[PDB]
Amino acid sequence: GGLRRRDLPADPLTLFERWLSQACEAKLADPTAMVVATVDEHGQPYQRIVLLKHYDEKGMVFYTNLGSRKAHQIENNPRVSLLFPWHTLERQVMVIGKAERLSTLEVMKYFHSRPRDSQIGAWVSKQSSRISARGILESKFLELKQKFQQGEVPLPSFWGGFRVSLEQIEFWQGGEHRLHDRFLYQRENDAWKIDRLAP
Amino acid sequence: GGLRRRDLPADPLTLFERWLSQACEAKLADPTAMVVATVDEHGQPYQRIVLLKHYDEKGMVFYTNLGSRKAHQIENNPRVSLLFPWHTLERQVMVIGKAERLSTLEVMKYFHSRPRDSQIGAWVSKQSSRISARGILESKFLELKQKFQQGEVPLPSFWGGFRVSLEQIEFWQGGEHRLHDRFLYQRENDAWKIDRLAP
Ligand SMILES: Cc1cc2nc3c(=O)[nH]c(=O)nc-3n(C[C@H](O)[C@H](O)[C@H](O)COP(=O)(O)O)c2cc1C
Ligand SMILES: Cc1cc2nc3c(=O)[nH]c(=O)nc-3n(C[C@H](O)[C@H](O)[C@H](O)COP(=O)(O)O)c2cc1C
Repeated sequence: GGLRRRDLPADPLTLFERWLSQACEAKLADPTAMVVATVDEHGQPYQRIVLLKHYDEKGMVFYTNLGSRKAHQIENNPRVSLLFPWHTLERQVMVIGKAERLSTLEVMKYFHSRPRDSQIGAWVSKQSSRISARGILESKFLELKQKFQQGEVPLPSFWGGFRVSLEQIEFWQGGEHRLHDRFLYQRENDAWKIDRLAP
Repeated sequence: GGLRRRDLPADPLTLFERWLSQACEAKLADPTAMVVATVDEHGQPYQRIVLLKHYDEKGMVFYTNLGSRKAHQIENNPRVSLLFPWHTLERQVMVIGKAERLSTLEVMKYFHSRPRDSQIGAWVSKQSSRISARGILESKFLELKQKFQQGEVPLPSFWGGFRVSLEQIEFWQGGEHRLHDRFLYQRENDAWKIDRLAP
């Protein structure tokens, strides 16, 4: 039935929650997978996929290695863009905001709530650095996989997370006659301003 | 069998061609769909999906409306990133380069080789501008769909294309034990330098 303004919820997260729910129901691979774009010191954008782990009015959260390229880029420029590649369902959601670091209390909590093999793998790689061979990863994994025995596997000091604020949330949905529906929610004065955008 | 350096082709496009071919064979929705990231005058990155239409050593090509936000952003900062969200196949390909405008000869050629209903739709929308109602699109479409009769449908002066140069091409492929394989090809002195990156 297309996407009409009169049917839009006041809070964009209500629409996002609905769409995310429908993506899970349609069994898309990694429905929480989103492409995060950051920008380096030279004005060059970079992209990579990460998984959305939690979200609310304060923003969308993902975890990563603090020595990674995306982390170094965010430290120099906190402005990021997030895009949910849901084109298989003829949809896209894009979020614009600032990335802020999570506290260790938050990171520890989430970290110890995930499968133990994932807790162990977080220790393995010096994410994004050049390495001379795959073997380096394999050896370290074997070492950690035994040195820990997985007693409770501690939080690496280089593991962290970012919360991206919700400054703008844009929805795209395939439309009849290829006349696609686009709505931009823009945070303005403690409220959301909504505008339809030409496709 | 994982991705080992000894098996990598000298030209990254050889690997890309192979992966793209396998994505089509696996019937992924829009295998040519890629997320293009651009940056505005304030250092804010923006993203949206577009379709890869052609590619060779000079770069990857997509078409769009010249009055769109991505076009305005490229005019101020030609640095872009392209990402193929092929995670359903446990893969990602990211391309870093500069976007350059295509000539009208090239644009006309491609434009007149695509279905006539798509040629007509290109005229409809003032892409990315705020519009007060969906009806604006519908009325214009009806008008154009009859004013043209589709005789041969002319090229809109505001329709164009960009070719993104190949400065860096990065491949990501899911690995055993979640130890993913990443290879970065970087254009250096008329050649490609290849490095494995930690996951
Ligand atoms: C489906 C999927 C989910 C991923 N999730 C994460 C994640 O949540 N955090 C992370 O650090 N990397 C994740 N990655 C790997 C990133 O895409 C990227 O390879 C890595 O974070 C290093 O990026 P960087 O070098 O730009 O910093 C994921 C990859 C795929 C394909
Ligand atoms: C699968 C898919 C393919 C698309 N292909 C194109 C394209 O090739 N060119 C284009 O201008 N927009 C395309 N779009 C629409 C863009 O994502 C975006 O809505 C539009 O270009 C305006 O972006 P901008 O406002 O950032 O400039 C596509 C959307 C989807 C979901």
